[PDB]
Amino acid sequence: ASAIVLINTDAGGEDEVFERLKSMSEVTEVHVVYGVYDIVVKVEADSMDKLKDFVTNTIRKLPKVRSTLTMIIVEGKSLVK
Amino acid sequence: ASAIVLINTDAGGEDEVFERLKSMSEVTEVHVVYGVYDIVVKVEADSMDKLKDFVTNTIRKLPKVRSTLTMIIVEGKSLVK
Amino acid sequence: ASAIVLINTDAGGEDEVFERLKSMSEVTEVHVVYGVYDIVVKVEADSMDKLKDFVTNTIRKLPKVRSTLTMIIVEGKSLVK
Amino acid sequence: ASAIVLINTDAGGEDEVFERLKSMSEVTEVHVVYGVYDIVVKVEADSMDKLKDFVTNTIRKLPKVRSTLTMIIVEGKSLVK
Amino acid sequence: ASAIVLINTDAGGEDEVFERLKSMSEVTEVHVVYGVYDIVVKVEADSMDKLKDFVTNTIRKLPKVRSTLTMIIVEGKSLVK
Amino acid sequence: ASAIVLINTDAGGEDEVFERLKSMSEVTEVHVVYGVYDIVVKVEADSMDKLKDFVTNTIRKLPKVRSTLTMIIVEGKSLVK
Amino acid sequence: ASAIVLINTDAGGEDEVFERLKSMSEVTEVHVVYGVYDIVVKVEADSMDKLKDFVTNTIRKLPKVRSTLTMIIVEGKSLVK
Amino acid sequence: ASAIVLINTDAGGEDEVFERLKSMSEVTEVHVVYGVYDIVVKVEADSMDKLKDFVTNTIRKLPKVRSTLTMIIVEGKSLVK
Ligand SMILES: CC[C@H](C)[C@H](N)C(=O)O
Ligand SMILES: CC[C@H](C)[C@H](N)C(=O)O
Ligand SMILES: CC[C@H](C)[C@H](N)C(=O)O
Ligand SMILES: CC[C@H](C)[C@H](N)C(=O)O
Ligand SMILES: CC[C@H](C)[C@H](N)C(=O)O
Ligand SMILES: CC[C@H](C)[C@H](N)C(=O)O
Ligand SMILES: CC[C@H](C)[C@H](N)C(=O)O
Ligand SMILES: CC[C@H](C)[C@H](N)C(=O)O
Repeated sequence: ASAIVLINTDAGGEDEVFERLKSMSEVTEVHVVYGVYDIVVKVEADSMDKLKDFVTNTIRKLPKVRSTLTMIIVEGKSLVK
Repeated sequence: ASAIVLINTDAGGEDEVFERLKSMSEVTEVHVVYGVYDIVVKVEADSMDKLKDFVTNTIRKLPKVRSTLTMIIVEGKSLVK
Repeated sequence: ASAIVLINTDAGGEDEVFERLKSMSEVTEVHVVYGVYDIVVKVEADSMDKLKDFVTNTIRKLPKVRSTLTMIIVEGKSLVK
Repeated sequence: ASAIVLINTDAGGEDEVFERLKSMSEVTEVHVVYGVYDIVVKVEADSMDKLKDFVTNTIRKLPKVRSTLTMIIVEGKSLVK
Repeated sequence: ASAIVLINTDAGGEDEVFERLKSMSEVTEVHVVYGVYDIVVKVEADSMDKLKDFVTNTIRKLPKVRSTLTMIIVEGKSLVK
Repeated sequence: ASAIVLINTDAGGEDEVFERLKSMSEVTEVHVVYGVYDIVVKVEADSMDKLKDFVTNTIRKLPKVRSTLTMIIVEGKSLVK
Repeated sequence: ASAIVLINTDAGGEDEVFERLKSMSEVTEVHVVYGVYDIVVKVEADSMDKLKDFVTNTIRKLPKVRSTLTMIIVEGKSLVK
Repeated sequence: ASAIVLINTDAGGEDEVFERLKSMSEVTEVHVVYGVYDIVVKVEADSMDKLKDFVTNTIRKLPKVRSTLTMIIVEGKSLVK
């Protein structure tokens, strides 16, 4: 299961969150960004349940995460060169 | 220069736009997604001027692209495993 | 009176809120969802006043409810097969 | 495969879109609504590919459909009474 | 039945739409405004069905209306001094 | 000086905020509403400074007021019947 | 009268719009930008009527302007070093 | 490096935040505004790294700053008369 998750942090907590994210195997990329969202992660998990558990029970429970917006990727419309 | 671009298309045009983007050398990854955005692209250009020229004169002049939201990725806070 | 309520939760609270909602008689359906909203609920109440009281005094007083967006359904433009 | 799709129509086209939506078998419920969205549909498709195809090539190609926001429902966190 | 409708217009059409709205009996007040919305209107109709018909068939069929967001007012939580 | 202010409260505090708002002389009308906003107020102040001060130091300091969106009404494009 | 106006253009029309904006005396600054808006202008006009006329009758009528969001600046809370 | 930052504060904190920002040498202009954002700041830093460090460790660690939206200004599409 694949998704891109847009994260907003508490004001000023973006670097600390990025640091946490780096260590997790399900996070295949992570970037802090300018604009309306603060961090963009690509998440690859073994199943849709494991994606859900990861989003709800890890990412959304990390210190200083405020909100997440998970964009489920369409199977067959996804390319990483 | 690196950025993630959140694209909205005209309703129904997402597959057409996807296929256009995939063949562009500045586009390193592209995904159709469920939610408030339709396509997520990661763009890598040689310079910020070349990123601007790519976003404005290629991506945003594609048929059926309605809007774009470019998130400039912060140098030194960007990991692809 | 009937409505669909889009709920946002505090980060990580969406399963808990989902569980509280599921057991309430006015809730005819409830779903955790990916994207900009966390929980969608269909509410059926005997009147508009009881809809009001349910939204404000039950839904919006649940722990870890951050926001709600109640969409009143139009009488005569509503089908459940 | 199940989703709740939030639709905006071109101004004034909501009743016509509603009537088109109601006769589709993948649409198990459809409601015109007050607020920032115009119609709410629950879609039940046999698979995630059939969901994508119904969203992109049916819903998003209907006349007067301006935008959609598909919310993928979380398996195991979904109840219709 | 009563509501406040937030209207967005096509760029440059807000004075024209304002003028069409002003003369209609269901409109009890109307204002062009700065910000994310263009026009605020208070609507008072004899019933919820007539509210519906007014929003969809008058407001949303006005030339240069792009979008509307109708906020139904809660009975018993409404004061005009 | 006239404005329409859209208020969001902390979840569940809308009735308490409404009662506080209704006794203020600068508030000429106040309504709790369904949708993305929770309360709508029209504010009439003697001047733009008095508007600012009432928005910042009264409304935005009320307990359970989370955010406001003040829409400055355009002089000459405003009618209350 | 002072304001900052956030402009969204038709996809790809941002440079052409920026070029138009440069020539107008009421526009004291203009910038194209990455993210959810496309151009940021500072507008200084002689009065609130002249601000309104400029926004509605010039900026919002320019080719390829799609939307504008005008943020009225608070007198006494405005500094340009 | 140049950017315009759209700031939201805790309700009522806008004047406090304004006064904090005004004295910072990276802040070249600052305005409190009516609407969906509360403060607009223009930031000029010597480098993109210094912009990031300024946004994350100064602006977004100010008391009562709730969120920020940094719009990176496009080099060569930026005029201050
Ligand atoms: C460093 C950027 C931060 C996190 C935020 N997204 C902003 O645009 O202000
Ligand atoms: C499980 C998904 C959570 C609730 C949130 N809606 C997201 O998209 O990240
Ligand atoms: C009938 C309601 C329409 C479709 C729209 N959602 C509004 O709130 O104005
Ligand atoms: C196939 C998904 C489409 C593109 C849209 N983003 C939606 O959620 O409805
Ligand atoms: C006159 C204002 C126009 C209508 C728009 N609401 C803006 O803020 O730019
Ligand atoms: C009673 C309605 C509340 C305040 C909120 N606006 C909602 O739509 O859920
Ligand atoms: C004084 C204005 C405040 C900061 C807010 N932006 C509002 O519009 O309500
Ligand atoms: C050049 C940037 C354009 C205009 C747009 N704001 C974007 O972020 O895609």
